[PDB]
Amino acid sequence: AYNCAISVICCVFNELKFYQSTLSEEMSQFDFSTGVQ
Amino acid sequence: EQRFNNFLKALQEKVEIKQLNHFWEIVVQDGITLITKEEASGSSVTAEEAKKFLAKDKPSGDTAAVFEEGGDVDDLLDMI
Repeated sequence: AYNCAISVICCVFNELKFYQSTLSEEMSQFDFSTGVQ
Repeated sequence: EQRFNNFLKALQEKVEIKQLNHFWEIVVQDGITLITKEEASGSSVTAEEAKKFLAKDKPSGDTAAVFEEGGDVDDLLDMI
């Protein structure tokens, strides 16, 4: 509850008084043929 | 004379600090006749002028309402 109160204090009460490639293509094709990423 | 002059000062400040609906406004609008000192002139007239208009207005101060645990609620109602 106090963490949620801190969160809601983060915006309201901003003041005081807080209320206390070809090679890449080839590699991909080889990986696809191998079926291993 | 001067005794009732300081009495007038005391009663005027007492009604001022008092808050009423039919407050000294009725008294003042009828208190157009000698609500202030008159024993030595000069100071008498200027004091009468000062006391006639009761002197300003400006609101300030946080958490000053009834039941302060609602004053934060009053502060709570300031975001929408």
